[PDB]
Amino acid sequence: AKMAFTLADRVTEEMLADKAALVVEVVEENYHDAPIVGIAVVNEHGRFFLRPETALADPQFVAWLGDETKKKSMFDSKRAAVALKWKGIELCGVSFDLLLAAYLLDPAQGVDDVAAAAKMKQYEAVRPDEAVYGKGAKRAVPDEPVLAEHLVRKAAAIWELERPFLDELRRNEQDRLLVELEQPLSSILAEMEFAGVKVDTKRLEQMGKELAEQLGTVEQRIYELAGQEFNINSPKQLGVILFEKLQLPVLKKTKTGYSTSADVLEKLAPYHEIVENILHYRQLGKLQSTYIEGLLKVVRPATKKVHTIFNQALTQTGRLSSTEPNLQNIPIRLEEGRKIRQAFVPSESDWLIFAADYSQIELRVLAHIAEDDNLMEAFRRNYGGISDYGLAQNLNISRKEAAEFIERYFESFPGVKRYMENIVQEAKQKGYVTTLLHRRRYLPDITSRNFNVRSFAERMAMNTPIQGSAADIIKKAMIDLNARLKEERLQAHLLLQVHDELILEAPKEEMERLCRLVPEVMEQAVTLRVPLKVDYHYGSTWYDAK
DNA sequence: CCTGACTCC
DNA sequence: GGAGTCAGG
Repeated sequence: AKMAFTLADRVTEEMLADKAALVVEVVEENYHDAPIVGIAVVNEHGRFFLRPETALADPQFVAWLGDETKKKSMFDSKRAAVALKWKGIELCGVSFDLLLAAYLLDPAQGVDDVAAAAKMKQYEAVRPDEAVYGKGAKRAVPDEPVLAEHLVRKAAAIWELERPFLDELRRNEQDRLLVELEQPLSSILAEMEFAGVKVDTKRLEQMGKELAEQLGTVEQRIYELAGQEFNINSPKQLGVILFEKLQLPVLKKTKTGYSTSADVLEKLAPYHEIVENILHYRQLGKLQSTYIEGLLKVVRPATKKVHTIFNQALTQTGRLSSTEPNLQNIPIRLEEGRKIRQAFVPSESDWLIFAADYSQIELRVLAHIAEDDNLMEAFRRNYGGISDYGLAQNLNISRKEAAEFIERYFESFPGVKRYMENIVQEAKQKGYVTTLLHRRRYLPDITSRNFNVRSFAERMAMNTPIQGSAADIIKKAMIDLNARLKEERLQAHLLLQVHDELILEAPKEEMERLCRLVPEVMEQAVTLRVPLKVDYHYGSTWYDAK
């Protein structure tokens, strides 16, 4: 463990080379408006650590950061890019992201620091972040020399690992997936996250006031029906009320006790009316805790904006996730919760929200992959590896009739049946399944002798190519869309992606254009054997974009 | 801290 | 099938 570097006091010309590994260290998990604690640069000329107060106020270093012809290899470049946006600095020229490279090679490793990526190539001259910063309340930036060494070691690791990772991606036919899709998408997501979405806090607070009143009412009604006060938000206490006091049938247990899941409670409605009230209560309580209170807590008060983080290197299928706040699970199915969307508004006066969604993209993808004539034919003119049991439990119908449904289904769509058979056999033979744009998921459990383990892996084999291909497509569509927006000099920009949906805001005068541009681009992102279809709506709030 | 509840795709 | 957050414990 011997590695020389310069702890620099000022920026020098040799630090500004046209190819470098760059570390812009942000220690907080949520990098919005978070401190940059240190910088490291490794390039042909040497290894350098820079204090951010120095480097970020240096016009030549800022210039270098923003120069796209000066190429940087990084790890989680979006964290750096956004943290620098909050410092009013533009980051360009990112040509390699070790995080996204590691993610494509194997999503299951859950790589989230340089040390874990390095482990994939047996590179061990770098420590884990957790080792250096510590955890929980003990989390702290160490003394400068210890910090400096770590940052330089991380940059040095990125320097040496770039070619080995690129080499393996290319052997996997995933190099273009990294360079032409994930990496450009990363810059787009950074834009969306920094832009944020404006919230109508006056409206959200008034909703919370009315909701608190309504919860109280429902709560007292439940106690009345139960004959006793108890904590409705405790499945344990609730279980005692339902299955001991009221002596309702026990339909399901889990490892900790009686199940009070929504499915179960719905099936108990013919026994006691309290179960319908309880389901209602738990819905309203989630609205209050999460979409009123939890959302207000993360609103930046001066701008009334919320800034999510789209985790690009987390899910096993290639989807994004959204955290702090999650803006990909805002209520829509019940009118009571859907009204939450009235609180999401345009960031400027006389702008509107525009929302466009793919219709049944996973079913069109299945049609394409399976080349099922009947299914493809229908699309030119169901989501349930569900079993007869799950289907019956889902539809609250006869398990015998459920079995007949699934049977009839594969009779009618023999291409889909063939596909399900073939993809499982392929997974067993190769050890992984792949998506349309060459995303991979490894399934080492697929030949387990244990029924449950094997079966879960077989269902992943069936679903991942479908769900992950749909992810591939919308990602490409975002890249295509952004470009067309910039070409036409539109002010419209993306705010959110919700898996098979894109949400934008824009001057009212641009709706007409977007109504043609967004759907076309999204539909023409890839050519399948069936058409892609997109629906679109716009309005004064997200609610009204329906 | 995990579990089980609600939320979305 | 894929996700995140919350209260309770």
